[PDB]
Amino acid sequence: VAAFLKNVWAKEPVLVASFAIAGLAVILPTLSPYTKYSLMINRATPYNYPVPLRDDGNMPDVPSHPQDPQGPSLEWLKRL
Amino acid sequence: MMTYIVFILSIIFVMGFVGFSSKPSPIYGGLGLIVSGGVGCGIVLNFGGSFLGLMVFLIYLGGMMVVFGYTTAMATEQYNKVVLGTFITGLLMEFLMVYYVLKDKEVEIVFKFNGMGDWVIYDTGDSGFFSEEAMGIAALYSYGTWLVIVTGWSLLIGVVVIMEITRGN
Amino acid sequence: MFMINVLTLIIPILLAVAFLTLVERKVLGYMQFRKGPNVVGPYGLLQPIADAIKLFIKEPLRPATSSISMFILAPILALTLALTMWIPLPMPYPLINMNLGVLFMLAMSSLAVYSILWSGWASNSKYALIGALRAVAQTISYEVTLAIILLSVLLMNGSFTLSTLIITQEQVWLIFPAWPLAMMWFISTLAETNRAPFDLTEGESELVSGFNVEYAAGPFALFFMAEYANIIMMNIFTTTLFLGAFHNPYMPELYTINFTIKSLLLSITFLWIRASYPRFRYDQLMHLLWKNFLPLTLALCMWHVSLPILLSSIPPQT
Amino acid sequence: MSLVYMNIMMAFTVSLTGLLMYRSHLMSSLLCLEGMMLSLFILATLMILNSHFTLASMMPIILLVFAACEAALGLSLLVMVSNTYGTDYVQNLNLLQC
Amino acid sequence: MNLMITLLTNFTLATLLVTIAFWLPQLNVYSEKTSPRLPFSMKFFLVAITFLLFDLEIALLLPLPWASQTTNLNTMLTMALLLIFLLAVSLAYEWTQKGLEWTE
Amino acid sequence: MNPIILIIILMTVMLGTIIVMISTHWLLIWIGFEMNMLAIIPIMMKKHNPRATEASTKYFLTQSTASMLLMMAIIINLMFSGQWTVMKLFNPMASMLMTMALAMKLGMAPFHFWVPEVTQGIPLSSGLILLTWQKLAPMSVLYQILPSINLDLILTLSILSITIGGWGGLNQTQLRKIMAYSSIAHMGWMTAVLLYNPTMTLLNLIIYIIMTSTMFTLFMANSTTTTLSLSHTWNKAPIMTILVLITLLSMGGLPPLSGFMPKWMIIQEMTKNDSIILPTLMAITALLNLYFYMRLTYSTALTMFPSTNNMKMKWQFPTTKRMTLLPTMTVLSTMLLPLTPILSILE
Amino acid sequence: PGIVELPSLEDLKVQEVKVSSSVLKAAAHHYGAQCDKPNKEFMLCRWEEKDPRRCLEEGKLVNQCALEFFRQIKRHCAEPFTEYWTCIDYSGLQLFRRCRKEQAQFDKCVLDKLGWVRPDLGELSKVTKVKTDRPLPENPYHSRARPEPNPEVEGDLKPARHGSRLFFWTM
Amino acid sequence: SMMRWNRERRRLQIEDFEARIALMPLLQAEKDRRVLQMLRENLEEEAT
Ligand SMILES: CCCCCCCCCCCCCCCCCC(=O)OC[C@H](COP(=O)([O-])OC[C@H](O)COP(=O)([O-])OC[C@H](COC(=O)CCCCCCCCCCCCCCCCC)OC(=O)CCCCCCCCCCCCCCCCC)OC(=O)CCCCCCCCCCCCCCCCC
Ligand SMILES: CCCCCCCCCCCCCCCCCC(=O)OC[C@H](COP(=O)([O-])OCC[N+](C)(C)C)OC(=O)CCCCCCCCCCCCCCCCC
Ligand SMILES: CCCCCCCCCCCCCCCCCC(=O)OC[C@H](COP(=O)(O)OCCN)OC(=O)CCCCCCCCCCCCCCCCC
Ligand SMILES: CCCCCCCCCCCCCCCCCC(=O)OC[C@H](COP(=O)(O)OCCN)OC(=O)CCCCCCCCCCCCCCCCC
Ligand SMILES: CCCCCCCCCCCCCCCCCC(=O)OC[C@H](COP(=O)(O)OCCN)OC(=O)CCCCCCCCCCCCCCCCC
Ligand SMILES: CCCCCCCCCCCCCCCCCC(=O)OC[C@H](COP(=O)(O)OCCN)OC(=O)CCCCCCCCCCCCCCCCC
Repeated sequence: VAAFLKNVWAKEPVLVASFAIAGLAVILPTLSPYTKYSLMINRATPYNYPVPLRDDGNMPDVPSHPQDPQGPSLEWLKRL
Repeated sequence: MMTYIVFILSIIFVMGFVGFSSKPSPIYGGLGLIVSGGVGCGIVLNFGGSFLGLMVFLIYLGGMMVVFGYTTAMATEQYNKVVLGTFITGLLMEFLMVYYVLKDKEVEIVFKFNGMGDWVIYDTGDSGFFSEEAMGIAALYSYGTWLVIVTGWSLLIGVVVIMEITRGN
Repeated sequence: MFMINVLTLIIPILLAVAFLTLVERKVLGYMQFRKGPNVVGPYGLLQPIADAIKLFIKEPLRPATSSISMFILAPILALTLALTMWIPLPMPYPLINMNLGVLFMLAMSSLAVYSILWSGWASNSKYALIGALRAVAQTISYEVTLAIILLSVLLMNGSFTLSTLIITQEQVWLIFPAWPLAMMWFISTLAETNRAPFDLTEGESELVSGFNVEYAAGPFALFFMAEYANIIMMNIFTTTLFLGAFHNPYMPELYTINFTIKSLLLSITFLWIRASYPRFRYDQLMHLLWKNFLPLTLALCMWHVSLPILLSSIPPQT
Repeated sequence: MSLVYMNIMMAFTVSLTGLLMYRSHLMSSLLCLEGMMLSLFILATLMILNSHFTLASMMPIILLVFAACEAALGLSLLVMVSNTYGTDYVQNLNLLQC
Repeated sequence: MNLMITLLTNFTLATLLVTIAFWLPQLNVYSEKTSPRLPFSMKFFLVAITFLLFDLEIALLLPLPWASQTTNLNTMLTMALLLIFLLAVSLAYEWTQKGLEWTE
Repeated sequence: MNPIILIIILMTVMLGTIIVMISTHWLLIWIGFEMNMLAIIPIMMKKHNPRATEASTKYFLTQSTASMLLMMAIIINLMFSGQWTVMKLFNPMASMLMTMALAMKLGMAPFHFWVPEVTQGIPLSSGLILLTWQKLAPMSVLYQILPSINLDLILTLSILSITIGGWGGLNQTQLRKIMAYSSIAHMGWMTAVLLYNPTMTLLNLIIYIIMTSTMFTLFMANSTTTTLSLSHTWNKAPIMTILVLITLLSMGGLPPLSGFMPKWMIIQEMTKNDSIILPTLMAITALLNLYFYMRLTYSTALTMFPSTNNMKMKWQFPTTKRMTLLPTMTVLSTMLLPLTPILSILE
Repeated sequence: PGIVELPSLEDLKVQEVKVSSSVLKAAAHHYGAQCDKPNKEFMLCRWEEKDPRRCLEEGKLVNQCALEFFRQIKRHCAEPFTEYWTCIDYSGLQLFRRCRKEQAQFDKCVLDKLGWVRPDLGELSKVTKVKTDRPLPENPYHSRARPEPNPEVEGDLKPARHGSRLFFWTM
Repeated sequence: SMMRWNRERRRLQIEDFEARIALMPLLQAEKDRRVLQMLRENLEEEAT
């Protein structure tokens, strides 16, 4: 496999760079630790309006004000 | 007049279709379909289909009608009554329809049609920081998975099919 | 007030196209160890004027045309597309600020092959039509890599907006993350405008450019100035696309000076490529597209899709 | 209904009756077929933009792609017919009467 | 609107240049001069059809800079790499079955 | 053709048919018809002679026109219903255009004018695919849109198809044109019972596909494309004359054979809905189909036409053709009438 | 059909916030920090009633609390705010990132003279809960009574009485 | 460099979108009174 690789790198290096770049593009996002943060940043970008909830009496995780402690936070995004 | 801009572009669209569909030659028919594709693109652009109108220019006129003119140039020779007669026939039918639906604000050929400018039927709200048309097209990759699979398979098969039937063996 | 802005776009385009002929003949002169024009004006500065006045009073050549209408419409379409490619160019402000300026320029450049095709139809020679079909196949071949390189670069931009591409390159030139895209872009735009070493119509490897052939052709100055408008425009577009300059929003002239100097250097790089290499054979630049550029362009397209996802560097839409 | 839909449907029927009445050239037939596709594209696009039906914004693109691949198939058929008979005339395609 | 004004101005300047370049050299009265199918190639048509089909594949690829903004990123990345891979597979079948030959 | 490419292209034909059969969205129906035509075009051009290029061009023009009328019917449906579910159509104009488009795809009269030309222009295997497999997807769409199908339109198409497919085959000596006019008459029989009971439509389609597959497989195994070439079969393989005899007697609708089953069930379900004149005229018109079937049996099995001398060399060689499922299809096309209440599995 | 019921022009009279969009965008983070409760009462009423005619009093309370917000800016920090929205107002895209020192001066003066804290990155997009006194809309779509469904199938599945009953087939 | 700067551009986009969100109740109130104003005007002129 080492003779074939050097032979195709001597004869057709454009195709070797092509298959190498394509293979890295395939197998690399499953190995990267920052692929999680792409999903996290896209789901944290507020396109719509945060339509509020009627306070029934039992919603301890939902804040009453945006500056309240409870709720989803983006400190991981400010820091990274 | 200016509130009727999509209507006037649609009249130019029908006039161009009567132009090439009366079939003078595939060269001039190609030219008429190019001018028709441009004005129908303008019709799409005046509703807010900016990406879809640029898809008309880039894909329809940009690739496909270029391939039609290319293949015409390989199959016709460079150097009537029926074409001009059918042209003025379609032009008179179209202008009589225009005259009816303008003087009456109503016509019925197959369906009932309003005669006012088509500005009336629009929405009165915004879409925020996106285009709804752009986001719906962008969802081809997250929602249109099966659609992408069958479209890519049909295009790969189409490449295979064209290489089969033009091979001659 | 807006028509003033349209005219101060489009008339300096024609003046820059006029003096690009002087810059070409001079820079190709000094690279060929000679001088360019220096007799007609002081340092040759009256050569474009004299040459344009000469071309506008010269007789329509000998022959007649197969189709009068396309013989008229091909220079009209060529000049109209060559002038409309400039209106979304952010320098630092585009004339027509549109959300889809990139896709507009890609579509209007895809429309430019109809001038070549209709001038091939309008000539009477069946050999000039073959040369036009070779040129059309060349240009539509390199439009593929134009589209895919442009898409791969815009994956770091976030949108099709050309003015956003100044904001994208505020920390670094975009040639640093995408130099293989940049060099295949530059050579593909070179092959777009029928520019040497890809000029097969104006050179040999051509069945009809062969001395005492037929083929009534259009007035040469119009297609020529459309072509040089396209050359300056594609170099300004490469400058915006890969070498985007510093923009102070209170001093737009700094960006205008900077992109102008870079666009002049890149157009002189076109001049310096055409005076350095022999021509491709036709199947050799078909080889260069279909077997060399397009595999790397698809591989780097996969790379630039998957790379902002794996690096958490997806650009914003707005 | 709206006034522009009349013109786009009438454009479809004009390119239909052009496609249903051949003169000589198969290329003009294919031009009428793709004019039918163009009118269908515009009509679907005006409906989908008018309705603000977001997901069907990808529908006219799929229409355009499939029917342009169909057009490529038809041009290859015309090319094989032209390499058989020298022209693209539909009166040369009459071997199957017997 | 300003786009339509600009398109009309570019079309008008182009038509004015074409009309001048045809009618201005007709001012000088010249000596009236009195003396005195194309071959098909399959490869020319095939490079145009290969262009058309890869251009449709590009038309599928053009909404990618908007498609990266989605919340379904794993599906999006899969289908993006799948469209570019099918374009590459179309190119490989065009390669290996002698389709890119003598216009390589 | 490369056998790999042949298998992939036949899988793409089948894939387009399956996409029409399973999908709930009109765009995917249209996509399935596009994929089906795009993949079946090389099967018609398998031998690369001008009759196959002419047949593929005529097939392309008809199926392309029908696909565009189908998309216009879909677009009028999106106007007048705002949605895309493959179910009834919410406008009689969309219903008329879609019934016309499917009538063009099936080659029912008066859109029948491509079927004998295209079937004559192509080989027997591709003609088999065209006359059996390509009938599946438009009958599935007609099966799904039947709450909106106009009755007078579909019965006009049906009786006109039966009559023109009866009179068309009486003048023919080419086997592929006989099978094509047989196709037109049987598609009339299928669509006549559609709005009354579509289970009997599926029964007619299944029995028709079995019998037509039997006849095309016998014509492939004997390598006979004309009547007079089929006439030499008694001196070459006499069992084949027996099989084409019983299969042509089946397709004519004679009891006790299984080709009587569909038309008897169609008459059975049309008299329930107080239609007497129409199944009687359909049954009397099918006697023309039986007439040219009996013409072929006279030329093949019941008499011995003169052969030539070179048949003696072909006596010394067996058939090395893969006569795939030919005994199974011959048994199912003839001896299935005692199993007539098996039709409930299609309910 | 029926007559649409509209409020009078007296019921649409309110003291508007007649400022420009750069004045609002410059003040938007402190406006979202301070004018939270009438705004979220209004947006809850607006997504629940699905009718702008049932939301006019909450719209007037929004339009009143916004005026109290800008009056409270105008009494203490009119000049840093004016410099800051002028700098926001120069930009054609109205960038926050071109204006960080004027934002710093405005936030400094606002935190000192009014005690207001600018929201962090992530807070004004939180989903909050609203305590209301108005009732929940029981039929906001004004849907009429749904049709009664077809009966379900029930019972054990017996064999067919004398089989298929197809003309003579005794099974 | 593009990693650091596109992450900064995403944080700036979130700041812009939060400014929009904080302004949406006021704009929705003005839009509701706007459309009810115009419909009441059309209703009165339809009555006359
Ligand atoms: C402890 C555990 C084990 C206990 C075991 C207990 C049993 C021990 C014996 C085991 C063997 C049992 C065999 C079957 C039972 C008998 C069935 C029967 O006769 O039904 C009478 C059936 C009705 O008469 P039935 O008096 O109401 O019922 C008496 C029993 O209670 C009939 O009972 P059913 O009421 O339940 O009958 C049900 C129903 C009763 O039927 C009905 O409801 C009426 C509908 C019948 C079909 C009508 C079709 C009309 C159009 C087609 C015309 C075909 C023409 C004849 C054939 C032409 C040449 C192929 O039958 C059917 O639906 C089946 C369809 C007919 C097939 C009959 C069985 C054949 C098996 C052997 C086949 C060999 C080839 C024979 C020829 C092929 C055609 C039959 O009559 C006919 O179907 C007429 C034809 C005669 C049937 C075949 C006779 C069976 C033995 C044949 C041996 C000789 C073969 C010669 C060489 C090959 C031919 C060249
Ligand atoms: C924007 C400003 C300008 C940008 C730069 C451009 C300025 C310089 C211009 C110079 C003059 C060029 C004139 C035209 C020349 C045309 C001919 C030519 O060059 O043909 C191209 C040649 C063609 O090949 P060839 O013809 O020379 O070689 C023979 C080819 N075969 C074997 C097929 C017969 O090369 C290419 O196609 C290269 C294209 C760009 C390569 C990008 C490389 C990326 C590398 C990534 C890493 C690789 C390592 C391995 C993987 C590692 C993974 C971690
Ligand atoms: C897995 C990730 C996804 C992979 C798919 C995506 C690919 C993206 C790139 C697109 C390429 C499109 C075109 C591909 C055509 C391949 C066939 C080919 O070119 O074969 C011919 C070639 C010899 O060239 P020839 O025909 O002679 O050319 C004329 C000049 N001599 O033959 C050769 O040169 C040999 C070609 C095969 C061997 C190449 C090996 C490259 C290895 C690189 C490192 C590993 C990368 C990971 C992928 C696995 C590779 C085995
Ligand atoms: C955005 C910037 C664009 C810039 C575009 C222009 C670039 C070049 C600038 C000009 C450079 C210098 C030009 C000098 C030309 C020659 C002048 C001259 O004196 O020519 C001599 C000639 C005959 O003179 P004669 O009387 O015979 O003298 C005998 C003396 N005993 O006398 C004559 O022929 C008569 C006088 C002719 C003068 C011509 C001058 C140049 C005109 C060019 C046209 C454009 C002008 C600028 C427009 C844009 C800016 C406002
Ligand atoms: C042989 C014949 C003669 C040949 C020479 C002349 C014709 C060829 C050259 C002209 C080509 C014209 C192309 C014009 C449309 C380009 C697409 C477009 O409009 O993009 C700009 C922009 C999209 O950006 P976006 O920001 O999303 O939209 C604005 C909303 N904020 O969208 C907008 O700004 C929308 C503006 C309103 C809609 C403009 C419609 C223009 C008029 C109709 C088409 C005219 C051309 C017809 C003929 C074409 C060629 C045959
Ligand atoms: C509601 C309905 C849902 C769907 C239900 C199922 C519908 C089934 C429809 C069947 C349609 C079959 C069409 C024909 C097969 C397609 C593939 C093909 O062409 O195979 C033939 C093959 C090709 O070989 P080739 O070499 O190219 O041919 C020239 C001769 N040397 O080889 C040959 O030419 C060799 C000769 C023999 C070929 C015999 C093939 C018979 C296949 C059909 C069997 C019967 C159908 C299944 C049972 C009934 C189902 C309803």
